[PDB]
Amino acid sequence: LAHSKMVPIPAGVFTMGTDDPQIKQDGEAPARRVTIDAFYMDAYEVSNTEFEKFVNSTGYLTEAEKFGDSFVFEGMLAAAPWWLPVKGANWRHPEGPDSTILHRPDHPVLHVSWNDAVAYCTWAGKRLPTEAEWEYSCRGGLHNRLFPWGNKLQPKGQHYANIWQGEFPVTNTGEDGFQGTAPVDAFPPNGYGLYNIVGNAWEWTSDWWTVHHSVEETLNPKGPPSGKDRVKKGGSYMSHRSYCYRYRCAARSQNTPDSSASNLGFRCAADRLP
Ligand SMILES: *[C@@H]1O[C@H](CO)[C@@H](O[C@@H]2O[C@H](CO)[C@@H](O)[C@H](O)[C@H]2NC(C)=O)[C@H](O)[C@H]1NC(C)=O
Ligand SMILES: [Ca+2]
Ligand SMILES: [Ca+2]
Repeated sequence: LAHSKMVPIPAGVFTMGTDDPQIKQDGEAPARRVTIDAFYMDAYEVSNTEFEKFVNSTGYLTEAEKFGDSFVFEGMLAAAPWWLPVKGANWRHPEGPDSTILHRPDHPVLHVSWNDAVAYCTWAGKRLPTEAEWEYSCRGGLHNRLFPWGNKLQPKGQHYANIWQGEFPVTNTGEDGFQGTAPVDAFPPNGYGLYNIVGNAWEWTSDWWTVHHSVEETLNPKGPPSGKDRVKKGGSYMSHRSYCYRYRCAARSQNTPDSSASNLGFRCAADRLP
């Protein structure tokens, strides 16, 4: 196991967003050409084991631990009836006080806020990726595709990501092999060697959230200078075509920085190898 390895993301230009937005409210449009300098990205979502090394080293108490609760999806026991703020739900206790991470050391860390994610990444000699870096990397060297691997959800009849199958939220069939999270090294890599960049856990980025984008070409953009929500990307094991069609690289959503949930995690990036 080497679940803190990073891969080199090459310098390049890419089309961020899409002129065929599927969730227009989220500012997926307009497509815009963005130049990204070479940098490093974590191959994997940060896992429970890796986060635990952080907490062991620093003594860090996460915001959900300090608040005393976090959001859990009802199906595994609000912004929807199926989101419940559960007392004692946190990264070590992902469905509440009588759940554990002991049997899932290699799954992505959950119930970490934007601040928690910044603390970890900076501890690791790293940082969060910008939205642009995140999306460029998600796209894995392909131009204007829906998904990291292309435009078919199940290429060659194979599942390529951990999302929802069945009738959301009543029934998750587990067709893809996982109802909740999967190990961070599950499913094929994209063309840059990244795992689970769509699906599994949502992923925090550094950017403040806006839905207002210029078509202007930009270089290593950092997003808007102010805001109230930070940008998350890539969707989760809860995502489905019918309600949360956000397991696309162009997709995007947001939460306040002190937010945490049973489907939200992160990975880090770095300018140089730490
Ligand atoms: C985080 O630190 C804990 C506490 O030391 C580690 O768990 C203990 O590790 C020692 C030394 O290997 C074992 O002998 C004990 O049996 C462990 N205690 C428990 C509670 O099981 C743990 O390994 C550390 N985690 C990481 C990811 O490094
Ligand atoms: Ca699944
Ligand atoms: Ca993910």
